Amino acid sequence: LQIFVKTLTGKTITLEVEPSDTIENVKAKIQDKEXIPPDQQRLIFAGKQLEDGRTLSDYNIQKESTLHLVL
Ligand SMILES: [Cl-]
Ligand SMILES: [Cl-]
Repeated sequence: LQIFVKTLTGKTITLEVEPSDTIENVKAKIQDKEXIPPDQQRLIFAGKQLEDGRTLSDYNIQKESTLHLVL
């Protein structure tokens, strides 16, 4: 699955994931790309706050979905 993550400046991160990856796994991928610590990352998809222990499939996140990093 390819997904996009937008940083707080609008920078686009492109990630390769599996549909059952957890949000904790996605945060580690964001950390490797950008230096952002997982405990400062808050991710939103379609106005839903994503929880670390849940999976992308739990949120119906699909090919080319865009997640946002937020305060
Ligand atoms: Cl997985
Ligand atoms: Cl895993």
